[PDB]
Amino acid sequence: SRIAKDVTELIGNTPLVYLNNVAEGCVGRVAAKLEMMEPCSSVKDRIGFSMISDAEKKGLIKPGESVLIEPTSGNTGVGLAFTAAAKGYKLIITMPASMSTERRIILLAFGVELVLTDPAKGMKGAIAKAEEILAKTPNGYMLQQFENPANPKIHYETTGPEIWKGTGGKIDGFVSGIGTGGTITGAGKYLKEQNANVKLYGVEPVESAILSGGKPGPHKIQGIGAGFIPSVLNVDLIDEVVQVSSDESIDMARQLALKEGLLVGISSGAAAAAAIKLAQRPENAGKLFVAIFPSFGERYLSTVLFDATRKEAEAMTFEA
Amino acid sequence: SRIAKDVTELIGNTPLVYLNNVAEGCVGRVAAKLEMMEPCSSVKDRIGFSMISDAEKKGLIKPGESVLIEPTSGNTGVGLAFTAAAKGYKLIITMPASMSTERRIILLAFGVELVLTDPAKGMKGAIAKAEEILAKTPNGYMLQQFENPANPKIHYETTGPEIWKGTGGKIDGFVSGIGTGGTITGAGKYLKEQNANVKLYGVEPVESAILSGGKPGPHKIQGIGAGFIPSVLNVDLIDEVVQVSSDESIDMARQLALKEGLLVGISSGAAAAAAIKLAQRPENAGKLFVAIFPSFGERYLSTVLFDATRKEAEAMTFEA
Amino acid sequence: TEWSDYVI
Amino acid sequence: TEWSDYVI
Ligand SMILES: *Cc1c(COP(=O)(O)O)cnc(C)c1O
Ligand SMILES: *Cc1c(COP(=O)(O)O)cnc(C)c1O
Repeated sequence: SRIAKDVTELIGNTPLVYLNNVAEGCVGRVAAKLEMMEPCSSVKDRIGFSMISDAEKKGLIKPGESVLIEPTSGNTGVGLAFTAAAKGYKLIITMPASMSTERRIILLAFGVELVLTDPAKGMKGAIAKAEEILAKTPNGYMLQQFENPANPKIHYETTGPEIWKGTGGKIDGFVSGIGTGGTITGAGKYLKEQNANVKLYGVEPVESAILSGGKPGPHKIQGIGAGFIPSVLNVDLIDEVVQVSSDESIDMARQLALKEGLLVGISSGAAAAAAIKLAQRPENAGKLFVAIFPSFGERYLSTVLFDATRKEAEAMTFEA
Repeated sequence: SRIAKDVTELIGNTPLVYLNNVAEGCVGRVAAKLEMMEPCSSVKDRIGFSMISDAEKKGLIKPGESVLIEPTSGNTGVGLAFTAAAKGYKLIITMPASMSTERRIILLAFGVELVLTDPAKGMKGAIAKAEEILAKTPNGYMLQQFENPANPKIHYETTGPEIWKGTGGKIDGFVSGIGTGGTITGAGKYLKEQNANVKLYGVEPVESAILSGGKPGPHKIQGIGAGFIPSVLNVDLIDEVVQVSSDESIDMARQLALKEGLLVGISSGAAAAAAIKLAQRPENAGKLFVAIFPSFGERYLSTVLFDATRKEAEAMTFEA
Repeated sequence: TEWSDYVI
Repeated sequence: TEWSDYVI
């Protein structure tokens, strides 16, 4: 072994683990790619670095000169943040003021310059403020995770290979929750090049299943269901779109912790749920499905993912 | 690569990273052992498993038969929890009701049977309730991290080796914050057997520096400063006891995030601070110091570690 | 108000 | 009251 030059060399190479008791009834086999083990708990630690790095290399940005700007009340904020911190880049993040406190404490801790927007305008308002800021900023540079090719390209260079080599090339299906689409599109493309028979299953909210003809709407599965088809997503690579409800995902996420000792985010419950359904299809007996667990569940303690246990925790008094 | 049978095979083997801009002024070199990258963010994921596993092997416990009991409002609760969950053991945890909500939401999420005790009796009250419960429980089994040899033994088997092999055997000093002492004692002993010249530096709170003749007292560096010398700690292995204040640790922890992109717990700021001081001693020019970063800073969002950024986050309104 | 409150 | 409020 060796010592990392810096935190950025710690990104990727996340572990693969088999789902045991939650996968009851499966004739197929399900392995989870724990992106929750990234330096900052999520898969965005990958694109956070990639998008920055790709700009540097293309000479588009210089530390302490360029001002990174990006609208996101999600994991991309953190990914970029910790990476900007290590590399010495000023980062500005926009997000609806709605987004709970805890989610700001973290970006601030990294020296992020936070700009909250009208909570009623959602991400649409955040995006505006971001471009408005871009216009105002001399050396401003917006990353645009849904447009930026460095997003899927990193998954094609790391995530995909990692899975291929980690499963021994035996992977039959790749289950991925679709947010920007960078993961399913990048990693998917690679796996497909290794084995054309590798099926890619995209996962979206039954409440906002737009890739299935559905109309966009609100759901609770943070991390996915953008309510629109991202530029980086390559729908042609998707072999099947599986839909999961917020409730399913939440129940699964909860089973993953209780039965597997895996404290995952709700979107992980989504992929886990889908992956398992697929693994239960008789024709898939013997097949290896790798589902991606995008984030660790501890960052979502305030969210609905823990409403039950949370109310229980507050309602409990001490025993003498 | 291969696929983990279960989450427990994901424990250990944490990365080593160099501290760059926070180590300004050092003639020595400091590498941080990121235990924050454990499946559940802390070093206790190691002893959580070890103590369980060692009992199973010694035939002292059987899943679904034995009832694990342990008093702890710290990371040991989580470590044991996720491991008990995966292995199928009922776990009972005792801790002062004082301990913030978030710290319960997590144990509950793992199916832990939480028992809060008089917040005024601190851990002393938690320990009582625990033994009281042990007395009542037929197949009860208390782990006792401060007494249990499986605690340091795991660090001697994994943590230590990992460091030795990760530093190329070039490690000159090992800086460890002392809570139970299992890490510094287990890993320390091993490193010493590899090279008798490897110096071990223990870190304790200036506010509760008992290993330095100090009287026990209250500090904010969660994870260390137990206010008493644990059984598992082998003070004879310690080459020097470095003291750090809560403020130092907090400032360092904050610098680690802003300058290094490392969101660490306050106890990590402690070791980081100590390690750096040592690295700045002229006689140590060229030396490699490995400091342990026990936990990830996101689990401490409510604590004093983020009071500054936290108040700032709540005080900020939205921009139109 | 078209729901655009996603967390990505 | 001897401070025993440690988090380990
Ligand atoms: C980004 C993200 C996803 C989806 O990944 P994409 O690569 O964007 O498709 C899922 N869950 C969480 C928590 C995410 O942050
Ligand atoms: C347990 C712990 C420590 C100290 O490690 P020991 O092996 O107990 O000496 C430090 N920081 C945190 C956050 C811990 O949980």
